[PDB]
Amino acid sequence: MFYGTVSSPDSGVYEMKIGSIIFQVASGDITKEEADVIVNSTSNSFNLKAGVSKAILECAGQNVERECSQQAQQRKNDYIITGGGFLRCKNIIHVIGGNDVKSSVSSVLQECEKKNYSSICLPAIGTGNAKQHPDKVAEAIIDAIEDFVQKGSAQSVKKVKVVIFLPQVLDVFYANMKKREG
Ligand SMILES: Cc1sc2ncnc(N(C)C)c2c1C
Ligand SMILES: [Cl-]
Ligand SMILES: [Cl-]
Repeated sequence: MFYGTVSSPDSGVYEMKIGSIIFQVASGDITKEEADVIVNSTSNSFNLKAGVSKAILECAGQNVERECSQQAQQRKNDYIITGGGFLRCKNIIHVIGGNDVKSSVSSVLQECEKKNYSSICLPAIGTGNAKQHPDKVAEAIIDAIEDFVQKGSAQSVKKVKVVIFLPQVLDVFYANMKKREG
């Protein structure tokens, strides 16, 4: 009902339509990306600095680290929205890597509609310190996007890109896209 065809528009980039949204995957350094929102995969204290979270907090800077700890002490948060710091984005959304990945992605999509944002870039959420299985993570990320499109919620969001640190995890995402294609 929603899926287009898997192709490669650029070297190392694989894409398919899901309703109105262009879904893309690539391996690389997520801190080099430009998007309205970049997603960080962190701990329930919002102060993990290991793997992708290390790279994101180091590049974003100390003011973003300060924003995270200030919000963490104010209430119990499922996720936190900060400025982008010295990353090339308007906001960072910091999600908990051990949480249900479909729920986390659904929340990111809804927050991006609230701000009239068009582009999102995320890592393979939960595959680092949380040690969630790569094919379960791939299935959950793509399922969240399908549900968002099925409900007619996609209006401003046009592009969702997963930039993945390990090439072996990229290969798992590509196989999941091929399973779904029209
Ligand atoms: C050995 C690993 S796994 C991993 N996952 C995410 N980010 C990383 N960076 C860039 C620090 C790493 C490194 C260097
Ligand atoms: Cl993680
Ligand atoms: Cl990753």
